[PDB]
Amino acid sequence: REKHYYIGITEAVWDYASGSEEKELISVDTEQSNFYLRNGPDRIGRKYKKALYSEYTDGTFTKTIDKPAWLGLLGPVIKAEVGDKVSVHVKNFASRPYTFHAHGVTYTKANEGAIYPDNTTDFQRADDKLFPGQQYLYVLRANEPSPGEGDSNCVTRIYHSHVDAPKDIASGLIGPLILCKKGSLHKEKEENIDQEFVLMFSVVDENLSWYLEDNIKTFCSEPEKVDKDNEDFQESNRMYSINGYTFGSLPGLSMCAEDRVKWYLFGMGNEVDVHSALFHGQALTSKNYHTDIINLFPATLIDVSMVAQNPGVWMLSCQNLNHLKAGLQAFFQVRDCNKPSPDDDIQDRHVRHYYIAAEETIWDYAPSGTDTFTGENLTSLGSDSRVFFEQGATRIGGSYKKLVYREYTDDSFTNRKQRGPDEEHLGILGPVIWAEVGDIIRVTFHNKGQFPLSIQPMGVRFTKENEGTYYGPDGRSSKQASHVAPKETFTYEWTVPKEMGPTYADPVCLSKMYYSGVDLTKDIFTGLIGPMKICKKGSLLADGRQKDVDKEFYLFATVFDENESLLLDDNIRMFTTAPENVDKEDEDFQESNKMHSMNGFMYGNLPGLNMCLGESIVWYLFSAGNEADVHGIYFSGNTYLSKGERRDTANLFPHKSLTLLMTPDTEGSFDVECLTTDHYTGGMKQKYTVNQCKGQFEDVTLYQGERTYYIAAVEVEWDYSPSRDWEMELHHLQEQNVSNAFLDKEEFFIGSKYKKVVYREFTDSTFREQVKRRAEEEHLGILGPLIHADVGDKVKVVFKNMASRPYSIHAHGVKTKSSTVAPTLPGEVRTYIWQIPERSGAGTEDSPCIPWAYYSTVDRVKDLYSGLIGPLIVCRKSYVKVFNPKKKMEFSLLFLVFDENESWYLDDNINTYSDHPEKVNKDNEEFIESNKMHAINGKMFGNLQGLTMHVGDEVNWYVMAMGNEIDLHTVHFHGHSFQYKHRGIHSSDVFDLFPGTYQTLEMFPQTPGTWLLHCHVTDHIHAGMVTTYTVLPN
Ligand SMILES: *[C@@H]1O[C@H](CO)[C@@H](O)[C@H](O)[C@H]1NC(C)=O
Ligand SMILES: [Ca+2]
Ligand SMILES: [Cu+2]
Ligand SMILES: [Cu+2]
Ligand SMILES: [Cu+2]
Ligand SMILES: [Cu+2]
Ligand SMILES: [Cu+2]
Ligand SMILES: [Cu+2]
Ligand SMILES: [Cu+2]
Ligand SMILES: [Cu+2]
Ligand SMILES: [Cu+2]
Ligand code: NA
Ligand code: NA
Repeated sequence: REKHYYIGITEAVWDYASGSEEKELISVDTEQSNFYLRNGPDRIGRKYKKALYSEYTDGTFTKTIDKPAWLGLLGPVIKAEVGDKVSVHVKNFASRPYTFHAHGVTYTKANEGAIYPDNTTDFQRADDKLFPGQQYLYVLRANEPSPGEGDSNCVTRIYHSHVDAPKDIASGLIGPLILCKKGSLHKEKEENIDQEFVLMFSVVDENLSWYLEDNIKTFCSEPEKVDKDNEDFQESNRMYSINGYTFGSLPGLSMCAEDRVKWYLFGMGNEVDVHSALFHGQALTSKNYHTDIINLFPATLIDVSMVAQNPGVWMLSCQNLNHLKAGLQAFFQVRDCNKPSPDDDIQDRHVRHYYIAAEETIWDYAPSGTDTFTGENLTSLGSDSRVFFEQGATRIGGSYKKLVYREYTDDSFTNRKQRGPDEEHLGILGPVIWAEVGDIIRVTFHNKGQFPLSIQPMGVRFTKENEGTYYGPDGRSSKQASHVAPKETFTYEWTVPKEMGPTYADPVCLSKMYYSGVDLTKDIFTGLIGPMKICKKGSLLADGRQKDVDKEFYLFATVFDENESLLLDDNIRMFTTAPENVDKEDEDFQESNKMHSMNGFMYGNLPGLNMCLGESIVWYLFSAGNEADVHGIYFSGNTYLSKGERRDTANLFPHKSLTLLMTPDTEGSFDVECLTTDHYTGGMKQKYTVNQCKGQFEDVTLYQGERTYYIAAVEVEWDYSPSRDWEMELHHLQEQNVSNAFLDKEEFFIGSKYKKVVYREFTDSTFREQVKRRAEEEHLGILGPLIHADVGDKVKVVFKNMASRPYSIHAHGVKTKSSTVAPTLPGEVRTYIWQIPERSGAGTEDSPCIPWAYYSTVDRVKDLYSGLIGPLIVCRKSYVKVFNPKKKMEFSLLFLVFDENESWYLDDNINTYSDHPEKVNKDNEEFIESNKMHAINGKMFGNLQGLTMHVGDEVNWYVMAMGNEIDLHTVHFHGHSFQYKHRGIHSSDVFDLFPGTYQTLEMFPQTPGTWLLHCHVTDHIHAGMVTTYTVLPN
């Protein structure tokens, strides 16, 4: 079915906050909104000149088709069904060159609308740059896997300009393309769906817009003291918005109770774009799983479905606490249209009544005064721990006055419900609030602190009179529920209707949470946080434990920002010997109050994660905070299942929660730790213990095949950019000069070459011949050799350390005989034995082959960054049936900012490479930045080669991330979409990666060309995390 859209690009002034306040917002005052919104001498305000896409009736562009009010600054909605040919007539009426570039969809090289080194010429680069007054017809076909069999009828894709994509997007050229299964549309709207909304969550950065200078000229009434480097000024140009509406100003999100709604969501921007969308008071699903928070990163694409309930005005907010207080909030309205309630139904409903007080403790984040992993004193000189535990003149130390939720037996708040051995691990968390689907939950909350507080659940149903957070206008008079003053008591009633419970496909119990909502951005960090567990009807025993489960554990990961605590002033007075001298604004004082922790515990002090070999364990993980809260919680020694996928590292973000199923199969003391580099260093690491508890057999676990690999750690000179031709050509084509902070030696920087240590394969146990890398492995770059294994194998890794200090080799996923990994000393060879049982391979919904990172354990952080990293691929044991071949291609991609500041080889590289090493200050911020190498397989700006395939190939891409808080990587392939999970049931062209995320993506190349492959985060594209792959004709 052939379709036509006419879309025009025009400059026009956008108003980020048409609506004012008026509005009563979560955790925002006049000051905070003025910061971003108010015009001044040095400040632009809320109106910016932007370039926007608009829809026209005709190839003449003589009249507009009106955008829906809620679309805001997004371009008009394009819809396509599988098999449609879509012609997008685009004309540019702005003052600089621009394009139209589509994600969901198949285009030839002449129809891509993106400029980069691709060996194309003339008849083919006309799409890539549309000057002022130029016009182009973009021919798109909905011919990839499009939406998968496990995807919704309609899914979210995007389009945007791609001259310099990040700057063009920031300028305002972004819109939605909704891609649907044949033929789910009627009159351009999905059948049996009452409402379709599209929302972009973005920190729209007007410092990056092309129109920044134009906007300084127009709105700054004195264009003098404005240093554009000024941090406070840059920040005032960051508009924390949905569809370009800030501070509750998004209009037109209305619907009726019982409406079947689709929300098409995406994130856009840079590293600060860690979003956590909450639709307050509503019940959401995605891919037939219950969702409570929707996380969105740059170019994250997702769609969710909901049936609107509970007539009223409801908040849509980002729960990234930094974003929330910068105005990222909107309202939507659910009207009572007298549509019929499917009035249910439920028998033997129970009341779960809890008695909970907020009260003061002195919370010690590490009672032993040591890092339990190393035995070291936390305040020992030169240690990383000392930053946080040092106590003296302007330094609080390891113990803080906190406010904490605590369970009592009754309404007199006299006798604690004492915390069992099962609940010792809870630590700082309040008691678990649990319920089954159908139940009523009552919570009698008594405030014994000096600040007003509340209880706000995430993921149960409350009437407006029971809501824990205040905002409006939404027709509420009484503040009682949202403001429980210092000696008052309030009894909350919430309910648990089935839409708020697990779906068919979900686990038995969902992890959720509750917290104080009087001021969310301070209260949680004050300590007012606890777990909630919501379960299928009939699944719990009388005490709340799940039926076929031996133990249940709750892990809350966060950077506890004591600077944000309500009690920061009491603590300054109580704990510093010189409170008058404390400057709260000092960066180093701030850092010292950031306690990187798990349940309030740090550096191995978390007690009570103890269990027996073979027991059935459920882990409920969750987090809260801001963009610093990107967590990869790694359980060494065991894997878990979740939604039929096997992993050993769970990614968390603000307000995210997960349920993981584990049956531990080896005795010992293991690490549960955050892999995120800064967090591990900062103390976010703990022990869990698996004990025998009886006996009994000597030797019973799975080995059949044996494979042996000879691998060494070799010191090597590594070049992140051995050519600069790709980079320079990209820039010629964009018409931009621009310097490079990472590669330009300047006066005294290192450049692109660094001494690193890397894993390399050898032919036998003599280690006299390095394996010569084939053409199909050229792409590996810094990665170690592919280690392949089948379920049931034993893998012998014979490891030689040919480098200058101790290192090791260990894999995620894999089973070993003990919890300790032996170091290999320089010149020593050591055999490591990796068992590959069923639990180290695909879960029932994984593709047949799954990737696991292997890495060194001696110093997790510094060994990674020094260069030791590689892919272990584990495949399901080969079926007995197969008659003929197929022709399978494998590529492994590692998205990582190599921080050469943390390399063991930094001093050698200072002395070897800078023209004047005397001049080098390691604490200088510009030098630090020069050594952050933003790469794919340790190569930048198109130097990653060997990604070559043919039309009709079957390709597995094994994508991986590791690293720091900042290593959020959203992997986008131009020219093809991919699929994942068993049988390629899900489809996309952006895959979200974080430290410890590993995934098989299947691709079926069909359009020839040379295609861009890049992370979609602004900072990372600009810094070089980009290459191409080439699809040749059959
Ligand atoms: C750590 O070191 C200091 C000595 O500067 C000492 O006062 C402190 O008690 C030590 N603590 C532990 C738990 O070893
Ligand atoms: Ca082109
Ligand atoms: Cu894109
Ligand atoms: Cu956000
Ligand atoms: Cu929920
Ligand atoms: Cu973390
Ligand atoms: Cu940190
Ligand atoms: Cu990235
Ligand atoms: Cu693209
Ligand atoms: Cu791109
Ligand atoms: Cu960067
Ligand atoms: Na200015
Ligand atoms: Na502003």
